[PDB]
Amino acid sequence: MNMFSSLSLVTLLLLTMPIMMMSFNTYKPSNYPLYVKTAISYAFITSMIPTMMFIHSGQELIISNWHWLTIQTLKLSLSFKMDYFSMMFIPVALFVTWSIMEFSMWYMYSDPNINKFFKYLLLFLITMLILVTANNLFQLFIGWEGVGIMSFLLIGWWYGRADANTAALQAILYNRIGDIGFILAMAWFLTNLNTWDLQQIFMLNPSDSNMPLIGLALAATGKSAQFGLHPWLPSAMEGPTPVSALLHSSTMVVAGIFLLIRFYPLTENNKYIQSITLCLGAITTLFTAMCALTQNDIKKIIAFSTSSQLGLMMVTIGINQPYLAFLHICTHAFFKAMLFMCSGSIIHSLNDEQDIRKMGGLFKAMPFTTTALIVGSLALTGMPFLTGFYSKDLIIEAANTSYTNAWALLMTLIATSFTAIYSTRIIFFALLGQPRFPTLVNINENNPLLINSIKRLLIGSLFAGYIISNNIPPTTIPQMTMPYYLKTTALIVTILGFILALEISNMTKNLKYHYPSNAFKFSTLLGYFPTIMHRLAPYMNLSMSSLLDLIWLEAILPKTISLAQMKASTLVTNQKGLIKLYFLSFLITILISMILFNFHE
Amino acid sequence: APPLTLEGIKDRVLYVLKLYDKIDPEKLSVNSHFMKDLGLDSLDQVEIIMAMEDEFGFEIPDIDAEKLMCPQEIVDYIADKKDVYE
Amino acid sequence: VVRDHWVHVLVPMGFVFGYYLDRKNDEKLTAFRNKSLLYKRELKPNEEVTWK
Amino acid sequence: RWQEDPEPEDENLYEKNPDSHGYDKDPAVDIWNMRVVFFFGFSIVLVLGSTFVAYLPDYRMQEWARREAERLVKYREAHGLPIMESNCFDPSKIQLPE
Amino acid sequence: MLKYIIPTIMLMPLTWLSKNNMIWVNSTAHSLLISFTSLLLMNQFGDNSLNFSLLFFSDSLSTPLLILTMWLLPLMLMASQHHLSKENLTRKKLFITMLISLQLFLIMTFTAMELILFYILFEATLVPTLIIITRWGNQTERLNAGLYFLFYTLAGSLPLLVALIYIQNTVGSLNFLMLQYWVQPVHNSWSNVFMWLACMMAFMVKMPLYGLHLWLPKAHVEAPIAGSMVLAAVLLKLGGYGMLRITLILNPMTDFMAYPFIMLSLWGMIMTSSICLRQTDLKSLIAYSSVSHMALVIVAILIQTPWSYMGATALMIAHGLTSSMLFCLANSNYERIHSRTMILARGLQTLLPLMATWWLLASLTNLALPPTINLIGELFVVMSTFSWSNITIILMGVNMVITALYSLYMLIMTQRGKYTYHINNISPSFTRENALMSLHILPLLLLTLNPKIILGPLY
Amino acid sequence: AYLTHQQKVLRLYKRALRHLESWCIHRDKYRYFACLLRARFDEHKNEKDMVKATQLLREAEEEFWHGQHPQPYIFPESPGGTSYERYECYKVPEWCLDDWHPSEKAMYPDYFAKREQWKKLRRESWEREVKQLQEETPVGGPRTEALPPARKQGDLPPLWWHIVTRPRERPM
Amino acid sequence: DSWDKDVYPEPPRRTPAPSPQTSLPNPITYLTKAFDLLVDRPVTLVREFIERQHAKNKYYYYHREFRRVPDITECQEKDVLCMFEAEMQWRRDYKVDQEIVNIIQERLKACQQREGESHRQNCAKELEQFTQVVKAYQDRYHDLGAHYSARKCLAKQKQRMLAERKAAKEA
Ligand SMILES: CCCCCCCCCCCCO[C@@H]1O[C@H](CO)[C@@H](O[C@H]2O[C@H](CO)[C@@H](O)[C@H](O)[C@H]2O)[C@H](O)[C@H]1O
Ligand SMILES: CCCCCCCCCCCCO[C@@H]1O[C@H](CO)[C@@H](O[C@H]2O[C@H](CO)[C@@H](O)[C@H](O)[C@H]2O)[C@H](O)[C@H]1O
Ligand SMILES: CCCCCCCCCCCCO[C@@H]1O[C@H](CO)[C@@H](O[C@H]2O[C@H](CO)[C@@H](O)[C@H](O)[C@H]2O)[C@H](O)[C@H]1O
Ligand SMILES: CCCCCCCCCCCCO[C@@H]1O[C@H](CO)[C@@H](O[C@H]2O[C@H](CO)[C@@H](O)[C@H](O)[C@H]2O)[C@H](O)[C@H]1O
Repeated sequence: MNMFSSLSLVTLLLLTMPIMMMSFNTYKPSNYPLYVKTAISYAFITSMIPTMMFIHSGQELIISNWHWLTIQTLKLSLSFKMDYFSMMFIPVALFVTWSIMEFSMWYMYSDPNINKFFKYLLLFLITMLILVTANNLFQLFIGWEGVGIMSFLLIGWWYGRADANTAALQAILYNRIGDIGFILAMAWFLTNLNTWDLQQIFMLNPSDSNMPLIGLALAATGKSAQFGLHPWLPSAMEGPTPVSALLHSSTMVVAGIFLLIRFYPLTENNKYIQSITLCLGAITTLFTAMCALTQNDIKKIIAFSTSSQLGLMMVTIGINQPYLAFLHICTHAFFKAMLFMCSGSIIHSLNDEQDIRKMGGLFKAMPFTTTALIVGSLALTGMPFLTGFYSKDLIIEAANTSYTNAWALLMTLIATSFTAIYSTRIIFFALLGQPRFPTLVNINENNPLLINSIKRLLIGSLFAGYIISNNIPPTTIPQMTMPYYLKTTALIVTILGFILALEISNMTKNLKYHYPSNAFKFSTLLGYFPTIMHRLAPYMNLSMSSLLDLIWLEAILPKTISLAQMKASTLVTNQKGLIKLYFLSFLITILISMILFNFHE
Repeated sequence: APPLTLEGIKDRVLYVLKLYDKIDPEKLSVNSHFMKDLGLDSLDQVEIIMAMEDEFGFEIPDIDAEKLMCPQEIVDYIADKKDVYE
Repeated sequence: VVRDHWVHVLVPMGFVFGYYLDRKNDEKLTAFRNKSLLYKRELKPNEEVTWK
Repeated sequence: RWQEDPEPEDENLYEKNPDSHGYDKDPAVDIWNMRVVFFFGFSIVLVLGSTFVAYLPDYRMQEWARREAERLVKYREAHGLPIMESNCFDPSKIQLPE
Repeated sequence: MLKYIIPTIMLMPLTWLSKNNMIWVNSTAHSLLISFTSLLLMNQFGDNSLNFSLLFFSDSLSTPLLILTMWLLPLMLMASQHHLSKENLTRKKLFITMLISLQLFLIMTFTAMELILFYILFEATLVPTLIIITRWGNQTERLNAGLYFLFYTLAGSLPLLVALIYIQNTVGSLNFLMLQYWVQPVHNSWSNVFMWLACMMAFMVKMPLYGLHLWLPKAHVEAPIAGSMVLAAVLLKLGGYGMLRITLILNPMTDFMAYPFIMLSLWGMIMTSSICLRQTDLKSLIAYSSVSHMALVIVAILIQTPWSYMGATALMIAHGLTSSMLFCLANSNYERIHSRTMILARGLQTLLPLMATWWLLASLTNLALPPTINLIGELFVVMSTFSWSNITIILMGVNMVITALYSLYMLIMTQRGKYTYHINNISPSFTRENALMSLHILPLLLLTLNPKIILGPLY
Repeated sequence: AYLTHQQKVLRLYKRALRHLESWCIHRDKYRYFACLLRARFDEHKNEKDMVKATQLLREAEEEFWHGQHPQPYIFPESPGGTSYERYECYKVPEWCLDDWHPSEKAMYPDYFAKREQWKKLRRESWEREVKQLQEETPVGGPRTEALPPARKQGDLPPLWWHIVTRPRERPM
Repeated sequence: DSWDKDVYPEPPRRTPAPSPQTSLPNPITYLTKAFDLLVDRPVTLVREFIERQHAKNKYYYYHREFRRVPDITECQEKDVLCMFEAEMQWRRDYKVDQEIVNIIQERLKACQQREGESHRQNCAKELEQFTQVVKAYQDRYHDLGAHYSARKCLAKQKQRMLAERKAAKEA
């Protein structure tokens, strides 16, 4: 426990010293990015020692080291939960973050604010680890909002761009709408259980958890960009490619899923919440994969893939498979972050060109980028025995051998087929065919920083799924008896997706001219959800600011009060100055004094 | 991306024009008016601008494009936008 | 003492004067010194006032 | 129309004092005013004040209450008494109406 | 309290007898020492308050307000000495005298043990504030802003005076300690309804309660920076402090008399936040932001729960430092472009990189980013208001969404985008301006390390 | 619209070709249809009835609106492109160099010597530039935003500073 | 140990002996040995030096014991002098009872972690003791309000006592 507890904290403390040196300014900006990259690589190693201890003897502990604040009977402490989920996610996050920073040392080389960029990348990782290791909801909330603000500052990296400011604020808007559920959960848990600490929430095991769990589901919808609060994630492609790589793999977008995994002791006894999350995930995975079929911007295609994958994780939550959903978080982290780095390699070589229509012929011109992009696409589609197979293949078998919504299941299988279609789309248009880029050829991918960073993620995309699946302890009864046609479903539909996508892709070479179907436009324009909502909702709200209120106003207006005093003043003072009239009024005052008020009686 | 030069821009501007079948690569010179000397019409001038746009990877607005009537004017326009002073 | 820097004692002196006045006011409020049910006690060999 | 001074053009302290700290037009006063702000503001109030707050003695007896609570829990569990009894006041000392 | 009252008065001779060029140095140096000694007020006990004498006492509710009040005086002198640089020397000393007299009344207001003593000092703050606005304001509308401020306050205070004197007649005392033991329940009757309204409507105006808030944007837009700092940071808190003390003797009638005022605050906070999205004046945006933030404090005080008073206490301190910082940040721009229009000067992060960091930090505290005390206070009110009625979580949740929208919109409008071409007088930030913002943000963030000292007496 | 009929047709032609290029993607395919589209414009190139030509244009615009790509290709640095305004946060105005501290100006003794010459040239030319505009602007004010060239030798074109000294497109 | 184990009990720790079934060396064994030598030994030496400085200077501090005083039930109405001492006493008890609920909640939370997947069956006494303590605390203090006092506490109790009297009189 001494080595386990001590080393699991230095990992977190090590990530902060680069922050302290910049803020304390006792560092050396000669090569700050290398310093930040070195810190991750060491923090990854120190985080492996606790992980091996967990793998060996199942060791888990909680560290409550600092008493921050007591609120009558609610005591809050800095409390770190080093358990199954924390010990497995931290090394995966640090390993992928190690590659992204090495890639960032090349991609952002000419950025004058490179030092600030790496400072923000590190803070972005620090908050994700606060979120992952938090043992109570208040400390978890610190991480919840920490990643939100760091997304804002990194999506809007190029702050001269108006669209980058629109996209950065849109991430805040959607994620903050999700936080209404998060605050709802904390309110319910404090009121009904007297705690924000997870140990007490699970021990009391509330039976009536519909309200707190809907709060967490609504929180997860925004953070993980599920249908309804989804548009911001594609818009987050405004930020530099390293931001997209780190945003979409081992930080912000899986916090929503990770939050629902933390609370599986509650959701596993609540069938109502399981149905809601299954259907929410099922629509998300279909809708965003359908959008990816007709996107031409390479980052947006990969971005919509992440939304599709996050829906699949939410489906896994729905079918009551919290640990499969977690394993998919870890495996998806490798090849998704690699695809975004492979795309960055192409964008950099084609002079900031992102549209796939102006690529092509890169298969031989960029050999190493091409290899990683095929491995990544095969891993994503669930090729047998690559990193993505060890989670996606299991999830599909669990879904279709479960008591579940039939529509949710079907939509998850169709979306799986769509995954092959838009993976073929990137490969076919980026790499195959004849070149379609401008004439001045500047294709170069021989930087060791680019090669090493992708090389390490390539190795993870191959074996990481195998390595993790064979080392984690079993916590369920995996359903391994089913008809052949249920066992092989994921493989078959994925294969049909490749065939069907290949035929359509080859269909574009013909000398035919076609009008867009309503279906094509609907997918291309993202279902019109951003087009409608992002004009209507802002317009209703920005333009948002009877006779009864007329009385309550005209009567109480300062103008009304101040203008009646002006009438009374004029009546009092507009006199003729005549002795005759003043004394005539003295007569009237005396008469009414006696006759009417009896002041003499 | 590697930097441009005035002679490099002029070399590529003519290079594109030399691969256009409506222009005689012998009569071509940096000062040939596309209308008076080369005999082209308004519609061909539009396609020339699109070819230069595809060559250098940036758009020339229609308000500016219609005034570029000789190869030298195109060369001058590109250098101004790319801050080429050689 | 310098005619330059004699005004810098007005506020520090005000604090000392105010502090002293605060202590004196406590003398007017000794009705229950060593008489509350919570705190009364016998006096030490040399003690004469539990507080002052 | 009527006699009036025109508005004077706005002035820039850096114009005649590139080292200006923004406190005064007099460089000697400008540096002094900076030092009193930084010294007393940061060195004294914020640094010493934060240290003073960190070491306040058992602010609102939060530590004493825990120590006392431990003493009572130890006593009542050893002697078999309830850790906490619902009636806050001894019912023998109360006289209900009617 | 004489260890603070007398030193504060000594700031007057010090300023008047200081050499001509040293008025700002001497007053700032010695007002900081007084702020340093104010930390001795934190000798708080679990059960008893700190009762110095028959006139003044301090508990956990007045101590943080007292420390905030004395910290603000040196900050207002730094903020003031620039735009007064061409002022006549004597008029400089009178301006500083008005600020000193305001601190003097304020520290006595927060410590007065007698409510009628509280009222006199509570109502005495009007004079220095009114004089500051109307004499040293820069626009025509400063005269109307003075009258609205004056007559909104007196409209509520005069009923309050009658109610307090009535209460002393029937109870025999207005000493706050005595009223804790001799308080009797308030029963339903039209007479007690109007006693309730008189006791509260003076404080609701200063908060301000939505509906009675229209004097506040006027005063802010027309006040000098120092007038805006004290008004936002401390003077608004007088209403909250008065309501936290007076509600002791209004139970149980507050159970049903609170309803209209909770409705105004719950709905008012959503509307004022939305208004902030369409404000064209920067100072007016921050003013409407205070109305939205202070509506939480009214709701918290009125529902009367241990968690709601801790939340309300934290909100008042946190909002005090944040709102003061935002006003100073907008003033630094105004001293350059001499306009309050938010859209006039854009893309300032390019030209003033460090001042753009202060803007970011101030905005994050305004939207209450965890674990800032702005969130801690806001969260505690939400937790308790949810218990009061679950449906309020919707209004509370919506307000957080809108609060984020206009806080970052103000950050994006002025700091990001392209800079305004024709504005070419954006000189580099002065050391004075940078130090002023750091003195707001550093103490605000330090209190996260030890928030118990701003959670009030129910902690 | 300020545009003549001749200008309107050309803008449609360029717009139509670009959206056609988005549909085709492959260059050989695009070439085939681009020539067919050019044929359609060449067919009515000599129409002389401006009521028929105007009708032909309006119908063409309606056809383009029905056939436009919902997501047309945009050059990365064009309005709406993925790099539009990406560098505006690095463009600092030149007047900011006046506020540099002496120690900052001492690191570039030769750049700041050249800078003074340009400032001198700006100061000396301004009065002539103002005069040239006054004596060329028709009574009532200008009717267009077009500015004149310099006429005499040693005269700079009126209103030149913010054009000549504007930031580079890659300022950092 | 350093706290009272009775207030914070912990069941005896049973750790199985290593029984390796692999020729390979356990990485954790070597890392433990390195951690002990590199980290534990120098950290212990520094501590022992510090504890030697403390020994040369041993001074004491005490836990304040408050004498009991008459409750609010024994104070004559409007007698502030007696009411004030009963109010201060009630507030100290209130703050102490908040800490008793925190001690029991801490026992409950520690149990849930310690037992692991078996916590539902193995933490029944901690759960039961938490349920009973929360009941008592609620009966004492819940719903008093922000301006709570011993008076309001007493009035709440009397109302509860009258209800329970009618409960017995009814059956
Ligand atoms: C709830 C009780 C509150 C008590 C507040 C104290 C009452 C004080 C009353 C002051 C009223 C006198 O103030 C006077 O009001 C009128 C309002 O028409 C103003 O009148 C202003 O608007 C009117 C028309 O709307 C114009 O005709 C006039 O030229 C213009 O001055 C005067 O400019 C102002 O001098
Ligand atoms: C416990 C409380 C402590 C309070 C401490 C307050 C510190 C305030 C620091 C202000 C320091 C000013 O001290 C300063 O000293 C010099 C010489 O002695 C005086 O005289 C000076 O006048 C001018 C500056 O105006 C100088 O150019 C000149 O060289 C010098 O003679 C200044 O008039 C006085 O302003
Ligand atoms: C709601 C609770 C408290 C309400 C208290 C209301 C009492 C009245 C307070 C303000 C008194 C101001 O008295 C006077 O009012 C009017 C407008 O109001 C101002 O006058 C201003 O508005 C009027 C009409 O709106 C215009 O004609 C005039 O040109 C303009 O200057 C005067 O300059 C001011 O002197
Ligand atoms: C900002 C605006 C806030 C508006 C708040 C509105 C609150 C309304 C409170 C209504 C309660 C008034 O008080 C209520 O009326 C009278 C007092 O005259 C009392 O009743 C008394 O007078 C009525 C007269 O009709 C008699 O019938 C009755 O015999 C007598 O006991 C009620 O028992 C009391 O409950």
